[PDB]
Amino acid sequence: PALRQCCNQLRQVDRPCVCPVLRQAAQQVLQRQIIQGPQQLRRLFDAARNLPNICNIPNIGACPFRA
Amino acid sequence: RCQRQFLQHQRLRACQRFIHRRAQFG
Repeated sequence: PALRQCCNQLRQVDRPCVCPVLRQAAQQVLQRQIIQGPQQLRRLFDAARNLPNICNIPNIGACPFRA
Repeated sequence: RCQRQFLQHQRLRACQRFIHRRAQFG
C-alpha cells in the first residue's frame, strides 16, 4: 500500500518539514514522470498538498505551496 | 534540514507513487 507507507514516512519527519518534504516529493514526480498537461500537473500538486490531512497529521492542513 | 530528511527517507518514494497515481487518475 503506497498511501499507507507514505503516511508512515510523513509521520517521521519534523512537523515543520512536512510541507517542504511534500513539495519535494511533488517536484520529484513532476521531474521523473511524464506529466501530460495542466490538468495532471494540478492534480499532482493537489495530491501532495492534501497529504497532511489524508494522513491525519495533527495540526497541519493542506500545504499551500505553489505549483 | 528538511531537504535532508526528504533524502534520508528514500525521497518519500511511497508518497511519490500515490501522488503520481492521483495525477494520472481522477
